[PDB]
Amino acid sequence: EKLFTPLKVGAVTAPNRVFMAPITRLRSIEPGDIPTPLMGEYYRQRASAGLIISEATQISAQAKGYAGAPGLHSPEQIAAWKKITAGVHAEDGRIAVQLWHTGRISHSSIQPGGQAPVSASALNANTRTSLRDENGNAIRVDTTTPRALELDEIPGIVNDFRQAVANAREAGFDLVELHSAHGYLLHQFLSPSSNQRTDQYGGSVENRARLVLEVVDAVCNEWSADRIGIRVSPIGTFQNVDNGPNEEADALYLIEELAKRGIAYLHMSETDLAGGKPYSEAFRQKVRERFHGVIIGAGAYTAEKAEDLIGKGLIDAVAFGRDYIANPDLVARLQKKAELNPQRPESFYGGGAEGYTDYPSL
Ligand SMILES: Cc1cc2nc3c(=O)[nH]c(=O)nc-3n(C[C@H](O)[C@H](O)[C@H](O)COP(=O)(O)O)c2cc1C
Repeated sequence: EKLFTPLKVGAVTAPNRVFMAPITRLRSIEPGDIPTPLMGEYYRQRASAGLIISEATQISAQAKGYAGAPGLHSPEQIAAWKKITAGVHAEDGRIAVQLWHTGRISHSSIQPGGQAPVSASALNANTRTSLRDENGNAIRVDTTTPRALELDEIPGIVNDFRQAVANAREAGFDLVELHSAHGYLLHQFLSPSSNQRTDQYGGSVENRARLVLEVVDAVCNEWSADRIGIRVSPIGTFQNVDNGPNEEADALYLIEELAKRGIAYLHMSETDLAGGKPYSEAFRQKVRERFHGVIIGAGAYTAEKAEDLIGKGLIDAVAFGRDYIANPDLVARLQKKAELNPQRPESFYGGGAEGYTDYPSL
């Protein structure tokens, strides 16, 4: 077994390879999109993870697409996250913040000024997002058609990622994960399906990857490359965003570019909850010979599959989502081959402590 051995992840050393995937839970305070002490308890319970990766967190108010998702742009958000990371560190854990801009997976009612959300192009996502009703309960609502960003608005988006990384470092996070997956803003630019621009930010793969690489460079300069990870979902379809007709070649272009920056890790979300074709081992080997940081795999993994791929020299760590929702001591359970707590999906999104902090350890 290698799952219970240490791994150097940029500037941090994880004691095991069992990571907590980023999981949106929609329990923040409104107004202000403020993290809470309840969220702090939830993360502290999971501090034995080799690395915790937080729920997706807004870089700015414009970044918001889901009612109840936290931000990392305001003074009050910084102060609340500082308490949360201090609690994880008091339990000897490590925590990364996942930073996003939702782009077109959003609704005008939760944008600044009630305006349409932004994207690469003025194309509706044709999906839903999560709002709150008048009683504070999570509800699903069709996405609003976005406005295409003007060329002169792109530097501001880059700066918003940079600023959020400055804030994250101050807030005590160990690493930052850029959310470049699942059809959110960075992925909206990467994918030809969602990006019909004819300027330097659309068309060729070089142009489609331009924004995400500008963001990577800005955040490495703000902090250090060994503090930066990135999550991609570059093979298959996620939230109606496919990866275009040359997905493998385009993914390998992006990964070779990322490798040049010496970033801490590449986190691959391999399939959504409905599943799909597995990554081929040939593709995994092409990724591995191009990237020389840590590779994290995710998407309906088992411990056995993680061991197999770590033993083949193809990935370094696994991130578990739903098993981490339900098992605060997932590491110990996998080590001991114990049963896993029964999951309660009704309480994944929204609500309070029930189905959040009430799953027991062994
Ligand atoms: C309730 C829920 C919320 C999620 N929120 C995020 C998120 O904030 N960021 C992200 O990149 N992926 C998110 N995901 C995907 C998970 O990180 C993970 O990749 C996925 O759950 C598949 O892995 P699993 O079979 O281990 O659960 C979410 C998944 C679920 C079920």
